[PDB]
Amino acid sequence: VQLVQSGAEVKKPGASVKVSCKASGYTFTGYYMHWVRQAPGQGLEWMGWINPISSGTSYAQTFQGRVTMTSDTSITTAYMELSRLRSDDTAVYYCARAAPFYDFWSGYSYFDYWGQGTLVTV
Amino acid sequence: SVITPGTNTSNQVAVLYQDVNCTEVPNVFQTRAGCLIGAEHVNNSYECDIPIGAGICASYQQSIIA
Amino acid sequence: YELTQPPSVSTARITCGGNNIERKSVHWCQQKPGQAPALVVYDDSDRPSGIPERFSGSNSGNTATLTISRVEAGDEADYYCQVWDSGSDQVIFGGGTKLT
Amino acid sequence: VQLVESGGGVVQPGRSLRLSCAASGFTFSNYGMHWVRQAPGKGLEWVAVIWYDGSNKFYADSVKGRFTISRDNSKNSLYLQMNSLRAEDTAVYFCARAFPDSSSWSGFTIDYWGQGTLVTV
Amino acid sequence: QCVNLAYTNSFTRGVYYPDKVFRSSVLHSTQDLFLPFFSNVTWFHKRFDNPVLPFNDGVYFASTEKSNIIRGWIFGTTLDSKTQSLLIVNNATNVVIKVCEFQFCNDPFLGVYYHKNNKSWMESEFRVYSSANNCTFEYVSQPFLKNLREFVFKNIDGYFKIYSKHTPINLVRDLPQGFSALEPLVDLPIGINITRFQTLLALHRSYLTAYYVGYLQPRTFLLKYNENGTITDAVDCALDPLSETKCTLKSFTVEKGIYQTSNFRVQPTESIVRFPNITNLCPFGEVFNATRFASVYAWNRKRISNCVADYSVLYNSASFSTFKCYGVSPTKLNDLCFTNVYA
Amino acid sequence: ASVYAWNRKRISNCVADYSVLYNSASFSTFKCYGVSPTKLNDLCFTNVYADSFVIRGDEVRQIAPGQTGKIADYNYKLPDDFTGCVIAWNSNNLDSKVGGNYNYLYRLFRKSNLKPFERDISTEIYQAGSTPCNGVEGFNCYFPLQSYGFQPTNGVGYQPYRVVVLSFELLHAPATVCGPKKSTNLVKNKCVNFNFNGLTGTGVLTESNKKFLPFQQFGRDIADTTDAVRDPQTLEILDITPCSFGGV
Ligand SMILES: *[C@@H]1O[C@H](CO[C@@H]2O[C@@H](C)[C@@H](O)[C@@H](O)[C@@H]2O)[C@@H](O[C@@H]2O[C@H](CO)[C@@H](O[C@@H]3O[C@H](CO)[C@@H](O)[C@H](O)[C@@H]3O)[C@H](O)[C@H]2NC(C)=O)[C@H](O)[C@H]1NC(C)=O
Ligand SMILES: *[C@@H]1O[C@H](CO)[C@@H](O)[C@H](O)[C@H]1NC(C)=O
Ligand SMILES: *[C@@H]1O[C@H](CO)[C@@H](O)[C@H](O)[C@H]1NC(C)=O
Ligand SMILES: *[C@@H]1O[C@H](CO)[C@@H](O)[C@H](O)[C@H]1NC(C)=O
Ligand SMILES: *[C@@H]1O[C@H](CO)[C@@H](O)[C@H](O)[C@H]1NC(C)=O
Ligand SMILES: *[C@@H]1O[C@H](CO)[C@@H](O)[C@H](O)[C@H]1NC(C)=O
Ligand SMILES: *[C@@H]1O[C@H](CO)[C@@H](O)[C@H](O)[C@H]1NC(C)=O
Ligand SMILES: *[C@@H]1O[C@H](CO)[C@@H](O)[C@H](O)[C@H]1NC(C)=O
Ligand SMILES: *[C@@H]1O[C@H](CO)[C@@H](O)[C@H](O)[C@H]1NC(C)=O
Ligand SMILES: *[C@@H]1O[C@H](CO)[C@@H](O)[C@H](O)[C@H]1NC(C)=O
Ligand SMILES: *[C@@H]1O[C@H](CO)[C@@H](O)[C@H](O)[C@H]1NC(C)=O
Ligand SMILES: *[C@@H]1O[C@H](CO)[C@@H](O)[C@H](O)[C@H]1NC(C)=O
Repeated sequence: VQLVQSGAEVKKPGASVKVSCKASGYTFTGYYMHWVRQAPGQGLEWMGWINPISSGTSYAQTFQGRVTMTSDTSITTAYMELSRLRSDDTAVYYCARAAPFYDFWSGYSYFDYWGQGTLVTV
Repeated sequence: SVITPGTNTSNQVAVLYQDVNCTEVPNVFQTRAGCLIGAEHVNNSYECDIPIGAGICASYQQSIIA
Repeated sequence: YELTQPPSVSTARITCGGNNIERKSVHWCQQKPGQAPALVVYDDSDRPSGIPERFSGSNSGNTATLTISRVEAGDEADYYCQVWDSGSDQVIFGGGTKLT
Repeated sequence: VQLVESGGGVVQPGRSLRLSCAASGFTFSNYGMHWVRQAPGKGLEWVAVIWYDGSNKFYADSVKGRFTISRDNSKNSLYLQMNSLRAEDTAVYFCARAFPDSSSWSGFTIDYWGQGTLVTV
Repeated sequence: QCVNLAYTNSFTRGVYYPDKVFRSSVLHSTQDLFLPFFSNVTWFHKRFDNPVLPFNDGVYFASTEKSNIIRGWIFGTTLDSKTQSLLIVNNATNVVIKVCEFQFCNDPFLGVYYHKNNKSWMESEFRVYSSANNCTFEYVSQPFLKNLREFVFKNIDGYFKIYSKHTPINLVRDLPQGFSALEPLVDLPIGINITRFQTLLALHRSYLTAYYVGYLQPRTFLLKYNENGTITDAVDCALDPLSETKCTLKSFTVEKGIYQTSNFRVQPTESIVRFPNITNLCPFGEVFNATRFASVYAWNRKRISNCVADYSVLYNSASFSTFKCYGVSPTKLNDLCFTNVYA
Repeated sequence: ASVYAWNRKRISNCVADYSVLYNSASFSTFKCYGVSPTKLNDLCFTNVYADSFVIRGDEVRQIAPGQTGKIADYNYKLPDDFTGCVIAWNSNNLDSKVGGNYNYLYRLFRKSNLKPFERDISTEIYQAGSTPCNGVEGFNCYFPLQSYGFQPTNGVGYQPYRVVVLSFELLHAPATVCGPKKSTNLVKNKCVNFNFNGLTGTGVLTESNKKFLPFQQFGRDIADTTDAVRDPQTLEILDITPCSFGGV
């Protein structure tokens, strides 16, 4: 299982950033793709997830209304677009894999695979 | 069971609900054979025509009587 | 569906072409300068009351004609060809033919 | 049989205008009605027809979705509501009394025309 | 384009040849969808009213006219472009039967007029639908529309089956008495979902300036075939106790006597469910999500008792590759009680 | 098609040569139910349905009568009285792409099992718990479909297989699909074997005087056995009697 994210981005306040995450080594649609933010000197914050099979999403209240998650199964890639960027959106953004909610053994409760973080500076 | 004169005579019938109470089924005559509906019970005794049971017979006399 | 008729005609005969126009009823109205149009011929060759017997017409094949015999100076008007298009529920007008 | 148009005038593109026509001399409720427009220097172009009971409204392709034809039998009057007018809609608008077309189930030709009212956009 | 626009006795009508087998001089008992004898048939007719009716399990349709007003029918569900619908239309030379994603008008019809008032030349405006996309079936054959015209419409086993009969009658306000069997007209290999239908009428313009509908039911009929294999009579076995007797005796005549024809049985009106009033769930998860499993030679046995067992949680799980039940159905487990469960 | 949205092709009014399929080396599965694969060319059917879809190798066994599992239960169900043939072959060279083919879907969750030949292509969110989902997936609210994600490097059980199911319709109706079996001359007034459009038997054929209606293909006596047939080529009505016999 590999998760490969796009390179670092530098944006201005009010701009939007779209971070990609290319998945391989597993059935793409069999897992949820989560995004987790890590601001410098801070801990990990969950942003939301997308379910590639349905393109269904759920967002953390913190980012709801600013973050849009999409995916394209033909290239097994997930995307996270964070709009109206603020200076405090400077962070390393990770994509992470977790089981879907129908997983019997609660594999959805945790993130078993992470990509290399993508740094976005605002 | 359906009690009838031949269709060569009449299309009237009477129906016997065998060993059934006339209060359970739905000229209503309760006999030991069951509940006989559609036949008019009379006191006049005749030779047996169509046997019902327990001494009761029915005949076509027009309407079906017991 | 569209009608085709000449810009002007100098017995005057005004032609109105179309695709198998024979199957459609052709009606004609006359518009004098500064005035509203008025019905002259309907259902190919029938006239409404008030229209002189000079006005006649026909409808055959791919063309219809309004024929005006004994043409008068009072007939110097724009004559329009129209049909009902049952395929689109529209009234279709031609360009209009001016008499001189 | 007479028809009188009113409600014309001058408007700018994007704005609306309502026209009306008063009918008299005949039983309005027994006839369908047409609107026809004539741009300066051009021939007649059909706009819309409405059935005598107001149940069926048909429009020319060029006005469909913008213009609404309606009638009020109680007031013996015909209306045309023109929304989102464009420069191309400049024309004299006429109301007219419909006449049955023998080559169609419910088709119409035009019998009586009003004098018309000028609309400039 | 689209243009905006009582009960009678069925007697013994609505009987048709149930199959394509020749029989003669015989009484044959058959179970099929028939119009019940002496049933309530709805009678349909300035104003216009031509409503969409339910199809239910099948339809009996009849009309009496010399004006050929009834031209066809629409069958389907939504009767719009969302689903496949069946359109049957008859004209002077042919009948056209199509199945398409039709977008039907609220008041579909054929507008009849005389072409330029030529009474020897009739024409019609086809105003039934605005679109007919993605047609899956098309069939064209000979047209079948005082003169009483009867039809039976069945939608079953992948076929839309039409039966018909055309006879003269001496009444207008009702259906005739007597018996006449309808013969199969066409079996259409369509296989679509039909819940509603409506009649297509031919309307002269001057009309705006009747037919009967019954429903078929699963009934047992005794059909009498004559020497020429024609059905000449029938008994609706559930009509009354006499008809029941006739069917029991396989005869259209009954001798004087008493006959056992059926059984009387009071039916239950409620369902009473009484289970132990416990709420604690059975510890199945503790078996399935154990950190360690035993070796098969030394397998573990967990005894489960005195609890509520929801097996649909396990069965409806996507996480199991094998789920095989023996001596019991996996979908009936939640309705069963056991003295014990071993895991 | 995806197995959840399988395709149904209706076959009629034609000559069906099934030995071309059966004698092919290209199929891995060819299982017939209610009929022998070597007798198919001698049979006539009123209709033949060809249902086609893709499933993974391990699931091919579910395409049979009396089977259970996600495919048998939620996608493609065969009846226990199924008459027909299930034909499958490995399509790894067609239906698998590097990185995964996510075009082929199957239904993973459903409120109840499908009826035979029922086709469910809805995508309504599945309620696993007691709380209404309101169209929003999440905890105890699942998207009912899932992809196979076929890849060329998968083990055989996870490779795509193309499945064609031929259901044979045998109704008391005119047969429209018959094998390549050639016809012979019609012989009457003799004791012969016969086969009329799939209807076999032994007896003596004679001209009938029975008043068959245009739609009737054969007749039966009071014993409910065939005693007359309509010849499928001449439309002649023939009476059938048994060949003379008796006790000795
Ligand atoms: C191993 O499994 C047990 C049992 O859980 C049952 O089986 C699981 C596979 C799932 O199907 C569960 O949904 C099912 O109940 C787990 O213990 C149980 O965990 C659940 C989920 O957290 C608990 O339910 C919650 O209980 C709290 C009250 O404490 C409520 O407020 C919540 O709304 C919810 O109902 C359940 O009570 C708990 N039962 C017991 C006896 O502990 C166990 O955690 C699991 N272990 C692992 C590693 O997965
Ligand atoms: C039936 O009734 C007729 C008179 O209508 C009678 O002649 C005949 O003998 C009767 N047959 C039987 C079996 O009762
Ligand atoms: C029928 O039921 C009534 C009570 O409703 C009872 O009085 C009567 O004796 C019963 N008759 C028979 C024959 O059971
Ligand atoms: C039969 O006699 C009884 C008296 O025992 C009486 O009540 C009943 O009404 C009589 N029935 C008839 C038909 O006369
Ligand atoms: C028919 O009625 C509907 C609803 O009022 C209307 O939208 C539609 O335009 C009408 N059809 C015609 C031709 O006017
Ligand atoms: C249907 O007709 C029958 C037979 O005359 C009658 O009993 C019944 O009341 C009628 N139903 C309605 C709704 O009129
Ligand atoms: C037919 O369509 C209706 C919707 O109009 C639906 O409720 C019904 O379940 C469908 N029946 C079948 C067999 O598809
Ligand atoms: C009847 O329908 C068929 C098929 O659409 C067409 O070919 C035929 O010309 C039609 N006949 C008439 C009189 O419209
Ligand atoms: C009426 O139509 C028929 C058939 O096309 C034609 O032969 C006849 O000449 C027509 N008559 C008139 C007056 O148009
Ligand atoms: C007809 O089928 C095509 C696919 O073959 C589809 O794209 C189109 O939308 C369908 N037409 C309608 C009205 O849905
Ligand atoms: C049966 O057909 C014959 C002709 O062979 C005819 O004479 C007889 O009347 C028919 N039977 C009936 C009931 O019509
Ligand atoms: C073919 O069969 C048809 C009946 O289906 C028959 O009418 C036709 O004459 C036959 N042709 C030959 C060459 O046998």
